[PDB]
Amino acid sequence: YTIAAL
Amino acid sequence: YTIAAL
Amino acid sequence: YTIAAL
Amino acid sequence: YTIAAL
Amino acid sequence: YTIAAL
Amino acid sequence: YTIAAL
Amino acid sequence: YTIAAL
Amino acid sequence: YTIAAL
Amino acid sequence: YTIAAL
Amino acid sequence: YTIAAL
Amino acid sequence: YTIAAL
Amino acid sequence: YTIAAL
Amino acid sequence: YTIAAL
Amino acid sequence: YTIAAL
Amino acid sequence: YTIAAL
Amino acid sequence: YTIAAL
Amino acid sequence: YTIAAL
Amino acid sequence: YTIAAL
Amino acid sequence: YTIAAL
Amino acid sequence: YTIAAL
Repeated sequence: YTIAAL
Repeated sequence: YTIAAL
Repeated sequence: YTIAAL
Repeated sequence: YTIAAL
Repeated sequence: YTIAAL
Repeated sequence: YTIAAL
Repeated sequence: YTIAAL
Repeated sequence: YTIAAL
Repeated sequence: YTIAAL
Repeated sequence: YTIAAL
Repeated sequence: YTIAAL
Repeated sequence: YTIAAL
Repeated sequence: YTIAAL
Repeated sequence: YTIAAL
Repeated sequence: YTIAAL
Repeated sequence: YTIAAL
Repeated sequence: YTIAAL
Repeated sequence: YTIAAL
Repeated sequence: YTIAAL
Repeated sequence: YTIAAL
């Protein structure tokens, strides 16, 4: 499970 | 910009 | 399950 | 497997 | 912008 | 910019 | 900006 | 489990 | 395995 | 800039 | 800025 | 377990 | 195994 | 700048 | 600034 | 267990 | 094994 | 600058 | 500034 | 084994 917020 | 992979 | 919001 | 290029 | 989910 | 990998 | 999750 | 906040 | 390049 | 690896 | 978690 | 705060 | 280069 | 490794 | 945790 | 504060 | 270079 | 190794 | 803990 | 060079 990967999450990225830019 | 948000991305999530489960 | 992948989700991306731009 | 998820890949995103911006 | 390219996205691929496998 | 935040990223988390589980 | 490139992100890949395997 | 890795998390980074910039 | 997650990799991100900004 | 904070990073944690568990 | 590059980050990889294995 | 490693943590770094800059 | 986590590696980050800034 | 603080770093801890356990 | 480079950090690696194994 | 190592800790350094700068 | 943790290594950081600033 | 403080460092402790246990 | 370099630090390594083994 | 810990080593730090400033």
